[PDB]
Amino acid sequence: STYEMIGGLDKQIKEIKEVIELPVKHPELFEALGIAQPKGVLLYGPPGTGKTLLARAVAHHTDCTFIRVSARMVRELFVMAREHAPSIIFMDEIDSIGSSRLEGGSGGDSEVQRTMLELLNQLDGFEATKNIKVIMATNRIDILDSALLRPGRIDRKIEFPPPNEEARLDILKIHSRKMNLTRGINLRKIAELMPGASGAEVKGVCTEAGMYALRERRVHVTQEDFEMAVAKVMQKD
Amino acid sequence: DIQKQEVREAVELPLTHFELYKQIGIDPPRGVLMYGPPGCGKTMLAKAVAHHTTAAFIRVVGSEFVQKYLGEGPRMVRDVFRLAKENAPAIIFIDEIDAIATNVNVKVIMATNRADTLDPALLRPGRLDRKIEFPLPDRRQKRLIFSTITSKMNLSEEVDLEDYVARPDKISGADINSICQESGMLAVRENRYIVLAKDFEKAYKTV
Amino acid sequence: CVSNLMVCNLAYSGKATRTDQDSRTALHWACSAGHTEIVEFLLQLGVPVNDKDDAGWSPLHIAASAGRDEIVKALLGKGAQVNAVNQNGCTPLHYAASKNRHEIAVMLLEGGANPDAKDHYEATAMHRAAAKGNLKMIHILLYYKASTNIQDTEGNTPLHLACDEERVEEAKLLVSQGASIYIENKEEKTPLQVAK
Repeated sequence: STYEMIGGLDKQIKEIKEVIELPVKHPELFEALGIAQPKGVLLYGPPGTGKTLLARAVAHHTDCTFIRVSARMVRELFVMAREHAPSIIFMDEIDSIGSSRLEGGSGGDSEVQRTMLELLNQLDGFEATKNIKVIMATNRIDILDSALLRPGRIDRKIEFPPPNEEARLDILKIHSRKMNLTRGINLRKIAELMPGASGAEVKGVCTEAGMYALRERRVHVTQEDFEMAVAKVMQKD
Repeated sequence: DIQKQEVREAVELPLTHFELYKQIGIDPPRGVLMYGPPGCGKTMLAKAVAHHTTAAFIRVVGSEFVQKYLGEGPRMVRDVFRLAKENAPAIIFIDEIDAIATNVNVKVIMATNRADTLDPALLRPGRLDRKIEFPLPDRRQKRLIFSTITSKMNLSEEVDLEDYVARPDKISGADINSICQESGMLAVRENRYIVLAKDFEKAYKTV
Repeated sequence: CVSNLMVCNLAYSGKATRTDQDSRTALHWACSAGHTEIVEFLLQLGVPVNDKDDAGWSPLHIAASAGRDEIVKALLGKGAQVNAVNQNGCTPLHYAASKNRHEIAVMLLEGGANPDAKDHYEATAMHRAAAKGNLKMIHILLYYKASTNIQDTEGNTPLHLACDEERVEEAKLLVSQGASIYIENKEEKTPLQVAK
């Protein structure tokens, strides 16, 4: 996925070119500038769109692999990250409504925090396999609790502010031009009325509403299909 | 009311419509995952779908991987995939892969009872986009699962279904349909043309 | 010919004291099919009305379960046991209120039957009427001083089985009629938790 699958995040890519893309074109500056090892980058805030397409778009423009963690069962991934010199690690399946009590996010995310603590302590140990990066952003401050388990290190702090629907309308057109879509779709209530704990549920209403566009013989996507899919995901959420 | 709907769509909605999945906007999935430890299943739906729609049905046996050390699985089911997509439109059922787990025109239904040893490499989305949870048949599924078997067998007005919907809900057991097949094996005794409660209770206490 | 005896297949098809392999006389089948002239002929000769078979199926269980009002009136006229014990200990009133037969319920209850008669399952017919959603049968059972908190073999009350069927009218009605929402079962679940 290239930059054509994202829109409205010029500040995040402009700021991420030096956090990530700086040692790509000219790695030689890592001895004259004395910059610290770029131990990944984290984000915080409800991810509307761009949670995975950021590591996949920057990893795509880096021409590197995209490995996913998903005995200890984490050493072999570092062995593959050793044979393959570049690697980008990102996690999913956690961007749900469960990331609101901080108990399952703090424990289940704390295990991955220990995993990246021993892996980044192997990067701090030796640099045989450079350009290893991790990105953590689930929904909210819980990532700042991951920063509570990883304080004052080289990790970078980047916030995702949606000014007004500019990360939902144009990206709904980009993520929706595959199938048919209506022009005057009102995303104000049906897109602002699901903030906070669940940001991926917008795309969940997109795909799960497309299921009702298939079974309901609807050629295009309407407003009552998203309105019904919001309730259908809110019975389980 | 969503299991037979998802199996309906992703299994038996494109009747001979090979191009439908080739020109629908939303990418059609191929794998449908079923679960639920209490409800056994894995036979009533394979035979039910295997008898409702007029098509080919070639199921696979779970244990043929000893020779290849859990590697023969994907080769066998992949051969069934290629012969099913090259042959007439068929449906393929996958059963008991927990031991080995340690624009498409194929139909992949998957039912099991263990999700702990499943490697997340297969459960990755794209292929297994739907994970249906099938619990033990409740009172509604017992009225339907008993009506669908007594509709062809013998019955009388004396035989009430309120104790046959109340008691099987109390005894949380598996393969109740096969227990009704045993009730038919005791109803073919020819001693009575119409089956009575003595054969149902006798089959409930003996087998 | 569901039976072996000629008088049982013919008494069933509309035509005595002797038994068969099923230990059931011709009165069970004659009351089953609902032939008034044949049950009045066999009972006119003087056949016993409470011939219990090997299981215990009395002719009133099958006559009341079959929904034959005239046969129930004939067996009540002859003085049949309104609380006989069958194989599963159920009484003929459980089959009267089971098949949603209001006539047999008012007739069997008019004679002085027992609604709270504990069967072998330790349950009443309110688990059945509430199992299929028969509010009128439950209400006419309440007209005859019937309990609404009979603990089943699992410990569930009729309100638990009424809420399990998603009968909101029967749920809130039985709540507004005297059913206790505090009686706990073996599952330790309240009647409000079972409903959705």
